[PDB]
Amino acid sequence: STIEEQAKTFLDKFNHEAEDLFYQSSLASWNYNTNITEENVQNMNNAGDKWSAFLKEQSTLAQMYPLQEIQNLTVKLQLQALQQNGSSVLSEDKSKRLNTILNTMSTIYSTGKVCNPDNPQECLLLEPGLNEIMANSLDYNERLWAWESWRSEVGKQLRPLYEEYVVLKNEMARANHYEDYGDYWRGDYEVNGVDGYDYSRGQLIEDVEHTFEEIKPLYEHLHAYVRAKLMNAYPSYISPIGCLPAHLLGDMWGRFWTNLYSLTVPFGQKPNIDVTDAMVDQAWDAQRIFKEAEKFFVSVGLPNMTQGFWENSMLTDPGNVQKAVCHPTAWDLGKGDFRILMCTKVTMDDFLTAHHEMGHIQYDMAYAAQPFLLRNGANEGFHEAVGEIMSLSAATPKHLKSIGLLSPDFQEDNETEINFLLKQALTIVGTLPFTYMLEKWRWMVFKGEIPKDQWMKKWWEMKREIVGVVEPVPHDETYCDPASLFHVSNDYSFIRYYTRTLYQFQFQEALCQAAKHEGPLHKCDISNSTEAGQKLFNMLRLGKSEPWTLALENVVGAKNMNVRPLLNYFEPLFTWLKDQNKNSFVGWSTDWSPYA
Amino acid sequence: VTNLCPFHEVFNATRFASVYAWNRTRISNCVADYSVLYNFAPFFAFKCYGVSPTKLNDLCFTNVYADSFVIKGNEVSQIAPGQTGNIADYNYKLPDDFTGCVIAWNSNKLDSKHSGNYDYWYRSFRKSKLKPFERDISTEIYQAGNKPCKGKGPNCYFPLQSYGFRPTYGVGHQPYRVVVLSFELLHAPATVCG
Ligand SMILES: *[C@@H]1O[C@H](CO)[C@@H](O[C@@H]2O[C@H](CO)[C@@H](O[C@@H]3O[C@H](CO[C@H]4O[C@H](CO)[C@@H](O)[C@H](O)[C@@H]4O)[C@@H](O)[C@H](O[C@H]4O[C@H](CO)[C@@H](O)[C@H](O)[C@@H]4O)[C@@H]3O)[C@H](O)[C@H]2NC(C)=O)[C@H](O)[C@H]1NC(C)=O
Ligand SMILES: *[C@@H]1O[C@H](CO)[C@@H](O[C@@H]2O[C@H](CO)[C@@H](O[C@@H]3O[C@H](CO)[C@@H](O)[C@H](O)[C@@H]3O)[C@H](O)[C@H]2NC(C)=O)[C@H](O)[C@H]1NC(C)=O
Ligand SMILES: *[C@@H]1O[C@H](CO)[C@@H](O[C@@H]2O[C@H](CO)[C@@H](O)[C@H](O)[C@H]2NC(C)=O)[C@H](O)[C@H]1NC(C)=O
Ligand SMILES: *[C@@H]1O[C@H](CO)[C@@H](O[C@@H]2O[C@H](CO)[C@@H](O)[C@H](O)[C@H]2NC(C)=O)[C@H](O)[C@H]1NC(C)=O
Ligand SMILES: *[C@@H]1O[C@H](CO)[C@@H](O)[C@H](O)[C@H]1NC(C)=O
Ligand SMILES: *[C@@H]1O[C@H](CO)[C@@H](O)[C@H](O)[C@H]1NC(C)=O
Repeated sequence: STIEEQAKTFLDKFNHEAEDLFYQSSLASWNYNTNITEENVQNMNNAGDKWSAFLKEQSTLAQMYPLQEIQNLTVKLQLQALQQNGSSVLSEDKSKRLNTILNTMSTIYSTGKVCNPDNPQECLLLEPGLNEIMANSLDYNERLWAWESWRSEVGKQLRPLYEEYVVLKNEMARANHYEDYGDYWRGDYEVNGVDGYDYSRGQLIEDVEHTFEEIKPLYEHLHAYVRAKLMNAYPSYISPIGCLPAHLLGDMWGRFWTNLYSLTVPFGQKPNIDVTDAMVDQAWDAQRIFKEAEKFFVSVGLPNMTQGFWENSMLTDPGNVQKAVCHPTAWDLGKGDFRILMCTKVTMDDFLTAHHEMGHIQYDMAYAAQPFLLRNGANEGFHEAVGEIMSLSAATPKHLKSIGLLSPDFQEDNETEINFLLKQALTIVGTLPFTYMLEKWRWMVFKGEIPKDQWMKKWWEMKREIVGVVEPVPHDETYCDPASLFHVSNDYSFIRYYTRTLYQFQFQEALCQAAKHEGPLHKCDISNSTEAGQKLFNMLRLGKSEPWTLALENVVGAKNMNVRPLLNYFEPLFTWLKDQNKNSFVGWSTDWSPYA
Repeated sequence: VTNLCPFHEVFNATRFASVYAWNRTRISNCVADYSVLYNFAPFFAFKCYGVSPTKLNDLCFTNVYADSFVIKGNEVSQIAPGQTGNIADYNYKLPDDFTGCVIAWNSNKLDSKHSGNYDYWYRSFRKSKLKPFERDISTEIYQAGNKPCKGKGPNCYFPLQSYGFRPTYGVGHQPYRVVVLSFELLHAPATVCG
């Protein structure tokens, strides 16, 4: 007979109704994504509207308990989540206008296509075309034309939409009794009302700044080496002491450097590593692929799947009659069920993605005995990182030798190890600085320090200042360069990638230390060790109850992030690049421009 | 001699009753039945904490009690001597020193509907704890606030929810089958033997 008891009973009813409706929505989404029919989209919309209306109803009901006299710290978390999700705040007309703008931006930009110049016969979409354009095709003029087509005429007539959207979202953030929308994003990382491992919104910026300051020299040396290697390919557009152009990073959107692996790797005489040819000769199919992937998690001690997921969770493409857009994702069906959707082809990358999805589903099954608004990761990046680590620690040559596909005649050469480390470090070090730059600019714009007529100018200025990559052709303020990103168009949170990349090396270092492996960090395996599995299981079943600081300290003996495990991982390539660095240039200047 | 009495209607009885009001069945004064107890319907559990049933037919007890219902497939551990949590302490309480056999087995194929089995209610809000071997059929709107009921709303809730079932569910949350065996005795013959 108390306010907390009343709140607990309310949560008891919530943790049944929400379960039912979320299961409905998950079934509808799974059926739509495995089977594309108009009536399937109809029931999708019906389920979405039902879920939105239900959340609105309970957010309206939440006024019974004032959010000031609750002490259990779990009911408080549940009620705060209820107040955060499902509460309509702004006026109906303003909300409708904002939602209309959001709907009219992303879908139209996705469906936008550019035709063959002076030839309307061919009009390639986003999925084909540019993927091969930013590939082995070395036509500088064609790549520049594609970049101009994908940037100029869309940023023009997309700029006003985002210019109104930022103001509308600032109005929404102010209406939600909050500070700037940057504060609203940082809110997810903020947890308070606890002793010892307390956090807030005024520490993440400083942590990011410190990590970037610590990591700068490694990226400096790596991109200097990349520029030195690339000088030979196109010695007509890059100054020796200038800046790199935008459209020669191997991808129009950047964010990844895996494409440039081809004409950058040293010691091409040493063969690479791949088992694709041997797989078909040994008669490997999708079922055996998934069984082999699951065998590792079985051996480490974690529970394996049941007569559910295996019978369900279609893994083979059923031709074109039941064609479906298949991006491998882990499905949380709900009410004691888990599924995986993925088109399967016999390739190393597909095997790696299968490992990633298996880790995702294993984690999601690991945490299940919690209320509805508690089943998630402590931070946004944990959910992806806990699978990224498992995917990473399976392509090691020791793991391949344990598997047995690789012939023993393969030689453990230091050159081969250097090449593998370079291949990994390309993507790993490329993904960080651009992400930090984009986040810094988006936070600066949302807070407010520059006007719209200087927005793009300041964009390009700080892009050259930090990233060191200059646009090949100067851009006016009518365009919107950041708007090209899909996640920018969908205004999804972007710091997740940086956080997970920072956390994964902490996890790997701690787990390898637990396994007590001797040698270089990359040659570390957990095939037979069980203490690492127990240490990870100590956290995988927690949920959102314990804060991220407490969980991370309990796992790795550290209350926050630190780049030192990453530096230790990259020490060998760091030494090799330091040895190679004898006829290169240190640092870069923004004085040079591609347009003279 | 030349006669006996089976449990033919204990199973194969089609319609069951929810845990809302667990029904009670009883037999007496005729030959018992234990030979065909475990020759079909592979049981998920067979824990007989009262007396080992290997020689159950050797001894007898008058007026045995037989019960059956469908609740879940994972919370079977709730039905045990001295354990609480939703069902165990609010719908069907178990005596502390009771002696009997608890049998639970899975019949997901039979008792699931592909369009949604939404016709098996259960209670999770009762005023107080329950006494050993106590049932109830009461239907009153639950209240936990200063104001009276006068309908539903803030701090006004229905005392009943539903067991929505879907065949695509995983193991553990599917509707299993639960049967409970019990017996008593006073000055009388034991009335059920073999
Ligand atoms: C409170 O409210 C907030 C927002 O209102 C909720 O946050 C949302 O949470 C969901 C999931 O919990 C987020 O969904 C995620 O979307 C990502 C974006 O992917 C896009 O691109 C793919 C194609 O690659 C599309 O298929 C997809 O539809 C998106 O358009 C996904 O990448 C995420 O998937 C990740 O996890 C799966 C496994 O689950 C992995 O296999 C994937 O590889 C990937 O790592 C995910 O689906 C959603 O974006 C969030 N909203 C926002 C605005 O960010 C909270 O969940 C809610 N609180 C609750 C419900 O308690
Ligand atoms: C804050 O609220 C939480 C949520 O209820 C409280 O946790 C609860 O603590 C009790 C006390 O142990 C738990 O009861 C026990 O449950 C187990 C079954 O899990 C049962 O076998 C035991 O006999 C006992 O009844 C209860 O389960 C637990 N609830 C949850 C959701 O974990 C917590 O105590 C509260 N803290 C304060 C300071 O109010
Ligand atoms: C994909 O979806 C379509 C329609 O959304 C399904 O087609 C229906 O299937 C049911 C199943 O018996 C039939 O009763 C309907 O008559 C079908 N309608 C049409 C228009 O074909 C189809 O079965 C789904 N695919 C799979 C593999 O189940
Ligand atoms: C972990 O244990 C498994 C089996 O317990 C090891 O798998 C064996 O690996 C050797 C490698 O030479 C093979 O010859 C065996 O055939 C494998 N076992 C089976 C049953 O096929 C695995 O190698 C161990 N992990 C590590 C890192 O050594
Ligand atoms: C893993 O799968 C095997 C089947 O080969 C099963 O016997 C075992 O019980 C599973 N692991 C767990 C923890 O249930
Ligand atoms: C009921 O008994 C008949 C034979 O009398 C048998 O064929 C059937 O399978 C039984 N049903 C169940 C649910 O055991």
